[PDB]
Amino acid sequence: GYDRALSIFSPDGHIFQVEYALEAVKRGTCAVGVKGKNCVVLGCERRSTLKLQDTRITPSKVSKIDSHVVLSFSGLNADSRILIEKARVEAQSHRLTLEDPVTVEYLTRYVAGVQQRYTQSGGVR
Amino acid sequence: QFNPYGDNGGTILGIAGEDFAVLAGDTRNITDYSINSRYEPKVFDCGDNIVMSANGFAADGDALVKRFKNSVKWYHFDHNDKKLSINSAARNIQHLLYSRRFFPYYVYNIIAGLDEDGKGAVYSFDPVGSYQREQCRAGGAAASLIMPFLDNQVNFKNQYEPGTNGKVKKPLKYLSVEEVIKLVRDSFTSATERHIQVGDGLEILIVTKDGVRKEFYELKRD
Amino acid sequence: TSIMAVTFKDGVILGADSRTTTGAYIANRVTDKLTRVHDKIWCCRSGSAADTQAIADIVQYHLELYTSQYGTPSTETAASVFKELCYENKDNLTAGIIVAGYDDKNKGEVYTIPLGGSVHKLPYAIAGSGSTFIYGYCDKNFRENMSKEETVDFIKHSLSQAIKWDGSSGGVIRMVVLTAAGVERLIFYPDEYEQL
Amino acid sequence: TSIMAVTFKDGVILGADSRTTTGAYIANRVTDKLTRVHDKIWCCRSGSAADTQAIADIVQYHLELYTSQYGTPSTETAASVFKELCYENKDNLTAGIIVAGYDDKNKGEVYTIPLGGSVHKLPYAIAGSGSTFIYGYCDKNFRENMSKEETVDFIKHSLSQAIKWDGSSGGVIRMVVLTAAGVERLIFYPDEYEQL
Amino acid sequence: SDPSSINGGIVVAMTGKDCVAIACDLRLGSQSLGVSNKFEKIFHYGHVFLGITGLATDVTTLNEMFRYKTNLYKLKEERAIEPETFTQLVSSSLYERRFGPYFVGPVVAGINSKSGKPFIAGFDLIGCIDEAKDFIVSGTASDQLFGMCESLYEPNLEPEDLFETISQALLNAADRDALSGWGAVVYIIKKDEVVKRYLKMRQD
Amino acid sequence: TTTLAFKFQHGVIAAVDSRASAGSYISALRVNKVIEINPYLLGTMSGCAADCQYWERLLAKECRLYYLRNGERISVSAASKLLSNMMCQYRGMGLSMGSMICGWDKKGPGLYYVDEHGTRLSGNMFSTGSGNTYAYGVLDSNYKWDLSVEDALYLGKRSILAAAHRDAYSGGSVNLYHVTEDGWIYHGNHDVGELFWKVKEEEGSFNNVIG
Amino acid sequence: TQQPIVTGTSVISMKYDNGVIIAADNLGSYGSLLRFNGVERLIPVGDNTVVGISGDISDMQHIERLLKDLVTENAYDNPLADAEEALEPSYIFEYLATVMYQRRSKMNPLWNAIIVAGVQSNGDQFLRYVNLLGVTYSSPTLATGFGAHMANPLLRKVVDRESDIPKTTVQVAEEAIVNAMRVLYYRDARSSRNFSLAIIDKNTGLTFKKNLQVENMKWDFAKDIKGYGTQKI
Amino acid sequence: TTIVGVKFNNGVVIAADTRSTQGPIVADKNCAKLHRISPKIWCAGAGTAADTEAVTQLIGSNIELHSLYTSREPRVVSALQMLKQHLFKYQGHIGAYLIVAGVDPTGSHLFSIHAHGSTDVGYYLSLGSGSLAAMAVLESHWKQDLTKEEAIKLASDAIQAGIWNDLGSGSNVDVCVMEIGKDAEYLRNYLTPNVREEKQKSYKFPRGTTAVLKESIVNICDIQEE
Amino acid sequence: MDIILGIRVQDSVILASSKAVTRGISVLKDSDDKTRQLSPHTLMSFAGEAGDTVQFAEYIQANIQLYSIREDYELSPQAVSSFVRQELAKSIRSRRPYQVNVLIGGYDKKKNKPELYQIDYLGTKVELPYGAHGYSGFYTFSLLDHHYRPDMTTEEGLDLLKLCVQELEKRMPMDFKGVIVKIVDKDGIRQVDDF
Amino acid sequence: MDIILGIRVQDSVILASSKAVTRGISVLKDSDDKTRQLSPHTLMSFAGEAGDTVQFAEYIQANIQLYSIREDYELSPQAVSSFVRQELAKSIRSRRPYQVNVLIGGYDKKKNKPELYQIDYLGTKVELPYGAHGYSGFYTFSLLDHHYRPDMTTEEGLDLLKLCVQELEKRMPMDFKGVIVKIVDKDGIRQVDDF
Ligand SMILES: [Mg+2]
Ligand SMILES: [Mg+2]
Ligand SMILES: [Mg+2]
Ligand SMILES: [Mg+2]
Ligand SMILES: [Mg+2]
Ligand SMILES: [Mg+2]
Repeated sequence: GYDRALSIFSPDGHIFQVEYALEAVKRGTCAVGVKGKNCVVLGCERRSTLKLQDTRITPSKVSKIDSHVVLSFSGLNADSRILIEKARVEAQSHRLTLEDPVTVEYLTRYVAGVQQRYTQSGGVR
Repeated sequence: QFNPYGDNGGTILGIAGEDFAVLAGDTRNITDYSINSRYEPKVFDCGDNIVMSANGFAADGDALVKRFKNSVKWYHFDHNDKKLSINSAARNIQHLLYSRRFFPYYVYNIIAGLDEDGKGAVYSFDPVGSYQREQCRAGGAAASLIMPFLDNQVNFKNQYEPGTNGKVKKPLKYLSVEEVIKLVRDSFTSATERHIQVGDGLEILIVTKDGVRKEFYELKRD
Repeated sequence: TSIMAVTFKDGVILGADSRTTTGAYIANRVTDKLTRVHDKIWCCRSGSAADTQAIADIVQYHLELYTSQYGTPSTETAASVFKELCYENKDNLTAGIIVAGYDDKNKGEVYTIPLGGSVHKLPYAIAGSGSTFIYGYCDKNFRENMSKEETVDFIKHSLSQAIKWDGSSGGVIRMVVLTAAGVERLIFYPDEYEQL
Repeated sequence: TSIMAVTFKDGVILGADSRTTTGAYIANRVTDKLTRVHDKIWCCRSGSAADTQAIADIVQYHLELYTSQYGTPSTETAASVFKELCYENKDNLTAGIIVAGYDDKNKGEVYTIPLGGSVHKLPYAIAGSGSTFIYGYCDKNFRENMSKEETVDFIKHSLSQAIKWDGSSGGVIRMVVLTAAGVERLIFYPDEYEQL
Repeated sequence: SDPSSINGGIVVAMTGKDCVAIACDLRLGSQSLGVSNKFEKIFHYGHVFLGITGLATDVTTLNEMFRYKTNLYKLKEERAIEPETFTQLVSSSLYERRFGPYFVGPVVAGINSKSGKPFIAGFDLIGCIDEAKDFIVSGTASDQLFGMCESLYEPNLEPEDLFETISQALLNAADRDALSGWGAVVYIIKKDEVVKRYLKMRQD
Repeated sequence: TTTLAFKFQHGVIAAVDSRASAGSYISALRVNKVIEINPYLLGTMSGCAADCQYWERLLAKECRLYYLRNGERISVSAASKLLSNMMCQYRGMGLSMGSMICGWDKKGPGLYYVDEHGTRLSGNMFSTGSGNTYAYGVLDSNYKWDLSVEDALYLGKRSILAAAHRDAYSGGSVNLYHVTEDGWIYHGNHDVGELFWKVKEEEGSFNNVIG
Repeated sequence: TQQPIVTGTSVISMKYDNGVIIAADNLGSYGSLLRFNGVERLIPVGDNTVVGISGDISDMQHIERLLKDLVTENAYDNPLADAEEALEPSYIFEYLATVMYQRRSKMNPLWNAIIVAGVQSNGDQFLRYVNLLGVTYSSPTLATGFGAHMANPLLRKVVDRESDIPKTTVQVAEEAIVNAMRVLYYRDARSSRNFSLAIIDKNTGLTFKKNLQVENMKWDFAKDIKGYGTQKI
Repeated sequence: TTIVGVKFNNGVVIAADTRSTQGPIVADKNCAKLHRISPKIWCAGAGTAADTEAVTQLIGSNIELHSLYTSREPRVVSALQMLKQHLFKYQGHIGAYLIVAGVDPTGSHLFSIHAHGSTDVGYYLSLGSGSLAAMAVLESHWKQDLTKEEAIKLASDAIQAGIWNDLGSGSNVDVCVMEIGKDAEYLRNYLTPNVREEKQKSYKFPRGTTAVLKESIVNICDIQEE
Repeated sequence: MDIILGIRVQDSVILASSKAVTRGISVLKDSDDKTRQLSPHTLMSFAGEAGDTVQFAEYIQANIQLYSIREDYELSPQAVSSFVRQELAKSIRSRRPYQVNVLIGGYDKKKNKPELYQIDYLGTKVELPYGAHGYSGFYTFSLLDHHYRPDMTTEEGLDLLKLCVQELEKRMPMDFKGVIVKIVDKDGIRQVDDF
Repeated sequence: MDIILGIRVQDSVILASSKAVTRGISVLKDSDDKTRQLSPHTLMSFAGEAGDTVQFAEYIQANIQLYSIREDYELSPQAVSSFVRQELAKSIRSRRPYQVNVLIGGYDKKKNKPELYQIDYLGTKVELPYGAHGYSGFYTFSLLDHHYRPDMTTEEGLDLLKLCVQELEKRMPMDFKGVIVKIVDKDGIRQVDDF
């Protein structure tokens, strides 16, 4: 299998691949999250460079992970689908093994763990 | 371990007419994939206008027939040469079979003749003695191949009258001896094609008020 | 077990080993398998020791009673009594017996009665677990009308090989000679027959 | 089956019957049980015909590859390859093989490999269902350093008796002679060997 | 216990003049218990018809499997599969499960769209092809069907005569089988028209 | 096989199917599973046909001999007992028999279930065979003591039909019997195939079946 | 219930125009061991019948004694024992068949397959089979064991049906029987080269031939057969 | 099943009956048991019918590829070796019992193969339930230096013995002749001695005899335009 | 865990499932709910070997809930039943099959129709107006064959169901401790708390 | 025919016996009386293999009735139980034993005492204050061990018996269709028609 270490330290102690991944996020459309006293609102930018778009079927920026948790993002769209799918599988896996839905913090910790894993595994970016 | 039973194949067929009766059976005798005889009679004239065939294990079949023939002989001795009616013979055979309830004659038996009103009669037995009168009965190896055909062509089952579309059945008109013999021959010719134990020859015994007559027909020898 | 009976010019000789086993253990290494059922009618026993002893005892009784009424029985008559017991009780017996005897009229005769209870009159007979290994040797080396000394050598050599290859056979080689002269017992020890 | 291999002065001779049975039916009455795995290394096969053919084919392959790299293999080496297959796959095989070969250095050699996969170097070897009946005959009649003609007679007489008593054996007697002179095939028909 | 007789059912196919016919009963059961009277056993992929008897789960599984395969065949070949080709596909697919087979008795029926030749074929559970000229039978009453077909059948029957022959073969065979019946369907197939008829029969 | 029998105001009804199978093969479409012991006694039959036929015809012999000796008709209780005692002789031997002995005697109509085990049960309603569970459902929900002879005959007929439809080893035709104090009365042979469609239409039942 | 110990293989027979022929080898096998080479398995009863027996030899010897006793018993108080009231093949067969079926019905069979061959008083050919189960059948050709599988096919090529019997001579019949015995020797592992053959003719009576051998065998082609596939040497 | 193989002067011939059975029932009355491995290498199979076909196709496929790779016509010993090694591997679970025959640049060959992987050489062979009937005929009439016509006769006579005397065999005789320096000639239904006699009656029904509940047209065509 | 019945009426599907759970010779529970909600308008009842039933049911539930979230859409009862059948057909040829029989009662919101699917552990699927597993049908089908109409109300379906349970309680040797009854219709799934 | 209980109180013996009879998967009867009066003051209940139970019970009954007529005297419950035990001990080594377990409830008129004997099919006899056969004791004995007194009235015995039946009805997997209860005292044998 392809085992090449893509994410590695540089002389100044930086992992450039992780930092360049942040530049991809900088390029992505703006997403904002604001929590009130009894709610949370997720706002998302849609770049108007793309008209003639079918808004019914185009992937929405906010995704339900479970009936009580949502996920929005900024960066590579294709990358986000992999994290969303994994999160959704983990949410059902938790309900099945522990008989409670995930907490928001637990779900976050899982997704963040997947992202971390992809910064020190061989053959992946 | 000793297996006292065996299977000699063969297939038999009894049909009751309005004033006659036929009992037919192939003449092939077998064990496993071998042929013992291409002509070994299986249907017998037992006297008093009664014909009989014990199909299955030949040794038990020969013993049962031998005993019934003997029972006819002693019925004459004991009851002033009275004729043994087909219904009385049937009941007697029940008791011959059930005397071995715990070591049965491995045979399916059929007798044919005329009842006391002169009408055609066929009686069918299981190995242990249950019996009942019937109009049409195939027994033995290819019984399952023949009986559905007879249900259709003798009793006109599933046949309705054109134009009515399933509202009016085909009427149950009586068959002549010549018509029955055609159905018998076609039954055995068809069985011979799809059943390996059926073939070689076909012997038919026809019973009327005039007596017992025989007819023989060749079958495929493969 | 290795047993044999061989007819020759002057009569007949029975031969046998002396080993009886219970599995791989030799329960008796000096067994006498040459059994007397009448003065000049003996037998060689193979199979269940219990069965062959019980049979031989019954036969001895029958021939003793026969003799009291009808005089000396023939070897054929003795074999018939053996057969009658072995055949009629075949389901409950495991006995392989060779019957050998001397008449003046008939001379030396040998009958073998295998497991089923059948009878076979032969010039010579071999039986027992060790007999399998000497079918070839015995067939090649047997001759009719041998001398006493030749017949003793034939039996000695034959059973020597049977003993050599069969673990169930061994010990000494016993022999009984049946002639007009009388009854002679012979014995041959390992140091004698092993070097053949 | 009745098979044997016998060393003699000039080399070694393999012998065999030609009968293969499926129960009591003789599926082949002219079988060749004398198999070549190398120029002057042959084998006699007994047991499952499928197993012994598969083994012999693999051995032939191994010795063909051995020869391409290291030159002519010894008879011992051939027996070792047979043994390796028979021992390591003893659970799934029913093969009784005799290996026989001729070297110029070692001359005639015989190895027998029974059911378990053990190896036994011998002056001569017998195997197969019919071998049981000739243990006595062969032991009495074998001599070391026999002539070609004597060895042929010994094998012919031996297998003749094995065939006589064993129903699983019969047909013709095939033989293969391995010497410095080369490889000679012999065949003997029933009318010849039955009258021996 | 016997997987080929738990659910019961039968299929029969016949050739006629420029036509073929395939028919089946509608019963599905759990041994003695009748469960459904609407379990059709004949399917079609384009103009090729497949009847399947045996274990019901395998009947359903194989239908879905051959639908899958014939749909891909069509996308790649740019044409519908023919009966002769499909027959080989059924055989191949069954034999690939040689030591863990589908407990079925398939029957193919159809007309080659190019030659116009009628075609029928039968298989055992591991793929052996029986390509008969006259008729093919399958199911728990195959013995009964053999007896009916062997006597009732005659070659070169016209579509509407073939219908009566195959219908009477099925019906009377099913009425001598405990595990078949509860309704029946007959397909009459011609080169570019197919008629499907549900038969009236005893419901015991 | 499916057999039933029940007691009601004006006697006892006895209804049976007519099928016999040899595995999946239907060996008989028309067997008589009711045995006419005598003009006042009936016996249904389930299990081995031979055992039922033989032992119940032998029971008839005993019942006739009883009447000749005592000059009085045997009771249903005594008749059922004679039969159960015959079974107990061959206890363990392998007999297979399950039958309802139906009759009318001094105590009124009578019904006894008797099997090969020697079991003998008195009761108002019984059903035996591979399709008895289906018949019990129709019987239990529609049975009253206050039934008329006409309705009772239909009930037993309808209950067999229910079994004939669902049970693979039950069918062929339905045989009806009505037992009175003056003796039993036969109420015909009714093809199930024809009866099913008839009942479906008139009653509206079996909606799931297309006709 | 038992198991056969010492056994005899095939018995073969056929009808011809003026009588019957029957044959059987002289071997008594002990499993795969060809133990006894001088066993006569054809037993004549009078001058009109020969009973051929295969299967268990101890049971054969028992049957042999029954037949011998039957002849003795028939002669008792019978002035016509060597004439009109002599034993017929049909009498002998029916007796044996009665015994065989009775023994199987007691679950203690005579482990045999028997063929009774003979000629009746009126000159009719008699040929019928009976075995340990009490099963009986008659045919123009009859054979037991292996003979049923290998001999019958050859003998049926001569007499395929009843109408072929008058067309078949004793020379042709004997030739077919002798060829069949050779084929059995090639292919039956429990057969021997030595055999007996009996002819019962309505004119020339009973001809019993002992010490016959299978001859004219083909073995030469074996020399060319090498290996089991790829071997050339 | 009855199948035979017979060597002759300048080639080899194989033959077989045409009956296929499922127990005591005849599934196909005109089965094809002669299989083609390559143009001049044919085999006949007994035992499990799907196995004899499948294994003959597989080895035939690989033989064809081998022929293309080596630019040589396939050899019978190649088919033999590939078959036996395949069958041996499956320990008899592939119930294929074959008689393999053919001609190649090396000459003419005849072999038999058992399901466990053992092979045999011979001038005449027979396999199947009717092999004993067939072998009886072969042992009675075979001789060295047979002609093509004598071999076909002997082969078909051996199959006939099985047809008539073996219940597992029946119907027709198929033959294939493989002669050196010639095209192999496959003679399907060489003999037809078991044609069914005319029936006593015609069982063609009157139209409208069968009761019908519903009728409908089945759409076999694709989704239509417009 | 032996008795499960289902009946599809005009506008709803009704599932009745026994309450008993037996370990050895002791009834451990008499209030067990042998059912799982796969989606808002799809209910599955189950019966078979101990353990396998709940494990299989919950596994199916998780998969349908996963699909619902991914597509933001409820699968049709037909689609769900096909998924379930395939899983059982897959399972029957596994090393250790899941010995589970199910009834799937769903209301199709697209077609506005109730639907009842019966699937046994082999993967034998049938769509029925009423169904059962094991021996349950032997006692109840004669009543259902007689009384059932396709235009029945929910209340009439419940009354016919009561008659089926009463017949079970009379002629069945085992005590199954009554049934829990649930109704599936256009408004979703609800439990009949008095039965 | 599985459940039979017995309890000996102050002045009477009470026998409770189930009403169910099952053939195959169907309950044939729910009113079966699994008891026989051996003498005016001796009652025997029974349970075991089908057929054997009634046959044995009636055979015993006939013998005790024969004794009663011959001697014009009623045997004591102890004497009857010993006779019954011997018959079962005799039977267990027979060719085909009678697979029958019994409880014998009797009132001894000489001693003015109720007596309960428990005898299994092997001929194992024990005199007890309360008894049962099969698994019946597994459910009921803990309640009887707790609540039973030897000075209980007939009414208290019936109340304790009701509690035993209620526990059986709760924890037993089989439906035994309630029990018939009979009381044996100085005045003879009578049946409690409401239980
Ligand atoms: Mg045929
Ligand atoms: Mg030999
Ligand atoms: Mg049906
Ligand atoms: Mg039915
Ligand atoms: Mg192997
Ligand atoms: Mg289902």
